[PDB]
Amino acid sequence: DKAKRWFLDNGSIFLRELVADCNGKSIPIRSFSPEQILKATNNFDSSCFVSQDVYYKWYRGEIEDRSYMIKRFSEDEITGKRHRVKEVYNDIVLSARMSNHSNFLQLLGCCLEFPFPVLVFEFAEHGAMNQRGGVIVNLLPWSVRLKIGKEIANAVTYLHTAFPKIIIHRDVKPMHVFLDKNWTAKLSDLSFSISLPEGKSRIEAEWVLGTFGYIDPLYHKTCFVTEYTDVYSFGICLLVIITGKPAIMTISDGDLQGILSLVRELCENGKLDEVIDPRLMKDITSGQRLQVEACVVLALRCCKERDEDRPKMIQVAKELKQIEASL
Amino acid sequence: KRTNETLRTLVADLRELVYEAEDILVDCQLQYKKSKRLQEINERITKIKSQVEPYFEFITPDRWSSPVYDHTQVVGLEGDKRKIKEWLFRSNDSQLLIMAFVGMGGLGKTTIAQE
Amino acid sequence: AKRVQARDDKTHRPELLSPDNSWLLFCNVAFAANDGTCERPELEDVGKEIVTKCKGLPLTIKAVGGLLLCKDHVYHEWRRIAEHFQDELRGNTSETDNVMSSLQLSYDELPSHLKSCILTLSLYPEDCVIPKQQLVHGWIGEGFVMWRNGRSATESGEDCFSGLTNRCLIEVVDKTYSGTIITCKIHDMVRDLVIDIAKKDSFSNPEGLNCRHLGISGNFDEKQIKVNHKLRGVVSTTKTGEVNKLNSDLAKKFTDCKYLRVLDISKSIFDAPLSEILDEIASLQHLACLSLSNTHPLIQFPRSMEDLHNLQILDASYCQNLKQLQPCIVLFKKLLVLDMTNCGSLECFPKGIGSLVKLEVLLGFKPARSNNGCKLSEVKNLTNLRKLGLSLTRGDQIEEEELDSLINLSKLMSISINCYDSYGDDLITKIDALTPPHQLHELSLQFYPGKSSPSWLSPHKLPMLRYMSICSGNLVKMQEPFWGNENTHWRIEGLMLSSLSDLDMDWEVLQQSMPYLRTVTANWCPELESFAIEDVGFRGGVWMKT
Amino acid sequence: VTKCKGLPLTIKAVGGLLLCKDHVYHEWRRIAEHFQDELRGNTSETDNVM
Amino acid sequence: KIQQYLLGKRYLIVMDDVWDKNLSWWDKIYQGLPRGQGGSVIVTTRSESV
Amino acid sequence: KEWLTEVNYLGQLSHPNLVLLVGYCAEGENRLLVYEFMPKGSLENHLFRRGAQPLTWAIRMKVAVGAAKGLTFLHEAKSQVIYRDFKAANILLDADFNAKLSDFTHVSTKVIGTHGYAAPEYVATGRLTAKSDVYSFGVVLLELISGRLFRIMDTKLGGQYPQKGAFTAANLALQCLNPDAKLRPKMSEVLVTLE
Ligand SMILES: Nc1ncnc2c1ncn2[C@H]1C[C@H](O)[C@@H](COP(=O)(O)OP(=O)(O)OP(=O)(O)O)O1
Repeated sequence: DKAKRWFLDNGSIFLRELVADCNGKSIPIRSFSPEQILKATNNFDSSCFVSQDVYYKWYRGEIEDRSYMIKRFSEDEITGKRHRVKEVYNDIVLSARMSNHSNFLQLLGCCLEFPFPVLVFEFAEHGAMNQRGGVIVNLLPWSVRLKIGKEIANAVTYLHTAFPKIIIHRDVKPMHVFLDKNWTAKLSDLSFSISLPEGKSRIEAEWVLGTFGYIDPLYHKTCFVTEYTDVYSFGICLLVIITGKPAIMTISDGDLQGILSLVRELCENGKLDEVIDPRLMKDITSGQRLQVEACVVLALRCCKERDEDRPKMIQVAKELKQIEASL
Repeated sequence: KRTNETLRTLVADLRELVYEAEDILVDCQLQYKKSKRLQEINERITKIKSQVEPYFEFITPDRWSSPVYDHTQVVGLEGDKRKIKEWLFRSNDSQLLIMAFVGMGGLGKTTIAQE
Repeated sequence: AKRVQARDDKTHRPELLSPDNSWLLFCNVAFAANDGTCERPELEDVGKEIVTKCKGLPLTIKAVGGLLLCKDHVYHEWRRIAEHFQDELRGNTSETDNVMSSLQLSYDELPSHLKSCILTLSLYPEDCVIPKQQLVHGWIGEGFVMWRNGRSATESGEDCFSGLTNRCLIEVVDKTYSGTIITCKIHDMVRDLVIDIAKKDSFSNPEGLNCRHLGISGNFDEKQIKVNHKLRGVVSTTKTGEVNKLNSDLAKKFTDCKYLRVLDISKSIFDAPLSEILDEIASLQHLACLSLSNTHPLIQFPRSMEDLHNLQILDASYCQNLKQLQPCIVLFKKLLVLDMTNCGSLECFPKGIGSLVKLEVLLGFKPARSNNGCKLSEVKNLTNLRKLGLSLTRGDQIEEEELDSLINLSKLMSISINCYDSYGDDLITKIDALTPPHQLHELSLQFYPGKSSPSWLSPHKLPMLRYMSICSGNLVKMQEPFWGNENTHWRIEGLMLSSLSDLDMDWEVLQQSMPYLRTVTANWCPELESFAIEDVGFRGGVWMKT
Repeated sequence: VTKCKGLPLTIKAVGGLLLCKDHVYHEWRRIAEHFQDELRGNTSETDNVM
Repeated sequence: KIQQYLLGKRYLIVMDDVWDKNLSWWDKIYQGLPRGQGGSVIVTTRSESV
Repeated sequence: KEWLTEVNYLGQLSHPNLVLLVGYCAEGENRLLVYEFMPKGSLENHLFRRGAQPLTWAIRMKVAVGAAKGLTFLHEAKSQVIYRDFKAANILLDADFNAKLSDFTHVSTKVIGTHGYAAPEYVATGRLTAKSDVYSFGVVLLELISGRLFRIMDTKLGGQYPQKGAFTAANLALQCLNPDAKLRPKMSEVLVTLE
């Protein structure tokens, strides 16, 4: 076959960057077969898909005795660029390196006879979180959502702080977030996370990119990356945790609801009376409204339009931790 | 120590002979080819000995330090000097204070002691 | 320093010079005509570049200033010296200043096996960071290390390595928490010295033909580095991150020697699978070690291994596709090291692993399932090993009455358990049946899907543990025997807790359970916050108590 | 010490070669089984009972 | 000794017939000579290298 | 498929402050749009270059009025054409100092507005409007004022007063740069209030 060719180049490409990343010391990657991925995805044409994006598709699956979560790619996109294929290789290598931290979604191997790789991860029956919530057949209590918030905060601080090179996963969205049986969130899809050089949290980037609303307008009108260019987007994520609403929204209104603008104008004028989650009005919220408005104040504070107005992401996680540690 | 050049060339030649001798010796464990290999390498060893030896028949055949130095070229050692002086001011707190200046060659050990 | 027994904190180690101080010294030596001031400003970049080539030794700086003080300050020979630096400093103006003599008198007072060990380090690039383990397997490979009194391979070569670091000929890059060394580098004047001593007897030519053993730096796919017939060893020296790309025909030349005791292929990509690349490794006979670590096209290592009766070290680590290990390794009974760490796809062994007895290191064991591979029962055979690495995946990997398979291992010093791809809850119950030997110097539970302690980690079950690290996992609390403070205590001297989200223990309770501590390195444990680390959350401290 | 059998000189030689050691149990055990071989190596002939 | 015996004196010293071999002894003793006193060295030699 | 469609999309071009139908190709590949020449380059080839030209008086204000005329050409007369491509490099000049514009769901890589051209609502939502057009035109006016009641925003002439265009332009920019979608400009008032 030509599939042997798919071996003998792709992994070799693969090899010369994880040696460039970890100097070869990594996690026990499993090498699977073609037919097991065609079997567990049921020839990749069913309703076992989790979610989609531009360059990849998240599916469920089941190889023997363990259901898995399988990521695959799109052939025409990555064969139609010749220069942004290094993002796929950065994705597989960084998703290998982050796999030991708990609030990331672990990697359980790689089969790569396919278009370029096809990746496999452990199973999480709570699916990927939607633009407002769970895509289970139906709805989460407030403590569970605040736990999700603090652990996504932990994982992004792990991205920024745990290494001599700061990797800023700028496109944090609830769509990248999975959940366990015990509702422990796990980030994934680091494909656009660029790796700065060391000692320099401020180096001019190459092009502005990524996800309207979560774009961080500061980087959109300055075009150089700092870590705050993630933190802004994080707060909007927390608002989806808070509201139960989509980020970009309309209610018969011109496809125009900047939900950040809505919550700040309901702060300065409406006085925090509509951030009280109509998905979860039936909750107790006796003293929990106190931590709710603390969360809304913090989520506005990290979404502030200037850098110095925004806390460092470590501090964001720390005051999140004190917020849930009040109870 | 204190060796002439003929000894140096002979040592450099005998090392090559040692390597090829224990190279071909491992093939012990027809005998004809191995016996002629043994012949050639034995005769080369004996020939080299015989023609080196009359040159040795023909002819027959220190480092110190002190507390005197210059203290003008001594580029700043005031931190190390300070630390070692506060080590020496604590001499009575032991019975016999012993100290070590450990490093590679030509690093500053004698000069930091002189300082 | 220890033979006089100075103290641990009465030693003093002077550091290499800062570039500003080194420039001051070089002006004070060379430009001594007026004050140590540079009397013309066009020689300054040349002088600063030569000074950066000196790299902080005062002695090389004073030697270079000595040979420039006999010079008329013309730009051209200053440029000349700025490109031909070590050649003039091994001419030493016909041996007057002699950097090389003062370093070589620290060379030549070595035992001759340490001479042969230190000479192989002349086969590396400029300032690459060299792994310790590869040097040790190289030294055991040519037989630069001998042994009789039990201390067979790894401790003997490690004693050789520590003997070289004690002579200040080798600088240690970074330790671990347990004090052990992983990576190594040498100063560049010492590198030139050991090259020039290799530029004698035909150890390393490194150009041309006559070479006893060669090393391959990066990308000889288009250079055609030349291999003659002698070649006692071939190692691959890569400067920490790039991959030495190798052509297929050169790998065909590697099977064409007859006297090749060391062959390791480490940062490499080949044009073909390594099965048919190395079909004729039967033609290699006296081969001691193979480190086929981190090479892409290796699905299956070649079948013709049965004509390898010596084979003291077999390393294939970190190659994520090593499916079927071959039963022909059960034949020859004379290896020392079998090292499969993090080899993901691997069906868990041939049968007679407990047959061959002389081996000391067994990493990434993967005990078999029910009617498969090999179990833990014959590991009880191996009364000479001292480093063992497990990697458990599910419950029927192990079996209950093989729980006595680790009690009688007398000489054992270390256990690493890697429960990464862990599924079964019964495994958590089946791991608790295992007991380590009561002598055990250091263990590492690095994934461990349990919630409480493993219910043997007590000072009762293992009194002499000194080092202990717990990496990632889903652990919650430690059980009651883990404290055990009626009369027993741990005497664990160093401790590491890497990424444990749910771990709950208390600081002064640890101190009243662990009286003899030096350092505790925790860095991702957001539950704790009671420690003396600057944050047990998002970064790490060490807590050196004094 | 019972392997030394009352000579002060062998005791001081064994204590001399153990004083250059980091008190790990394993090599102390090692010396407790390979006793005369290390004392005829004499740390490459330094203490030299023999 | 020579630091003491030459200290605070106006010393003249004649190094006669100095050759261009192993001349490093010069700057082993050049720091042994006190400075700022008027001391003078006269080296007579067959080399303007030295 | 690709021919009668693109001629219908490109045939509607008859406006003085734009580029007309000069030429095209046979374009088996992507866009080989051939539209000939602009002699003196762009605004940034005269504003943000220290090589050629210092300031003048309000002829660039006539350039901005002519480009605002071009806005009112494509927003009012044609029912649906949106520029989306406001740059000072897209604004091109003649010897007559006149503006001629050329060089034309959620997709990752952003191109529009590497600097403050893009609207904050287009940032937060991606709605792709004429409100972004008038906000971008307001900040182009700010670039004309800047070069980078005490309004000495110029660094080369401290005599902004006698035509009073500086105060009016700054106050219309205070009207343009308000963040919502409710106080928005309309371009004919920007035409009549800057002449
Ligand atoms: N800080 C310094 N400033 C100026 N010269 C220095 C400095 N440190 C060392 N030197 C010079 C003095 C000598 O000319 C040269 C060698 O240093 P020195 O102290 O004699 O060697 P060392 O004691 O480090 O090792 P060894 O005695 O084994 O050669 O370096």
